Amino acid sequence: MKTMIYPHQYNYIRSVILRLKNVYKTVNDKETVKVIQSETYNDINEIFGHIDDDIEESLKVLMNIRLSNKEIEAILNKFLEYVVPFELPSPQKLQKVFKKVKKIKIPQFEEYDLKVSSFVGWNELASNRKYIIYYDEKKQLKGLYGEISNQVVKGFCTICNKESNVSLFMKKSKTNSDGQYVKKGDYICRDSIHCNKQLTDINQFYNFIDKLD
Ligand SMILES: [Zn+2]
Repeated sequence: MKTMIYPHQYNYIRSVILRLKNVYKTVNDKETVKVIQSETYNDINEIFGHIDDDIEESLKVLMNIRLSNKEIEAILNKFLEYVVPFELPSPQKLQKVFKKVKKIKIPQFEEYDLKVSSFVGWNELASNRKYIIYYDEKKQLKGLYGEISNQVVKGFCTICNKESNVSLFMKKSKTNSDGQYVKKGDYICRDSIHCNKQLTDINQFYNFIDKLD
């Protein structure tokens, strides 16, 4: 209840964990495995507020110099019950965010999804447009939408910064004096839940938004 970790922090923890199951496959040096293991141990607990009771039990599982593929799915599954999910709003106070769009509606969203999501984005292919909602540095509904091209292509996403299936996302800004508005944007993961899954640091995303305004 007060050991509350964030979705982006969870993905970080996942990414460093899956890094360790790879040093049991790629790296030969005995001395390197030592510091790597130690390096990630300090990271995990530092991300928490305080290390609880079932945090000892959990860090234990990783100790072994050889982990397994069924070993990771909890730890990880066990880790998931520590995350604050994304706060999905009601269409009324969502209509206030996109005050101009005609009573727009939200899609699926399993629990697992809101547990990994720093922002939430869905595509409205009818109007070739990606809607994005997020909270910002003081828990509040901030929302945008832009023109998402209908081309998908391999390439790095300028939000999660990982090679993905990207489509150019273009928001309509405003230039010098009124009535003059040029389009700004870049390539981002077409599917935003995937983007989120690999969104390791929430600022990456903030930086992208501050690129658009
Ligand atoms: Zn991405």
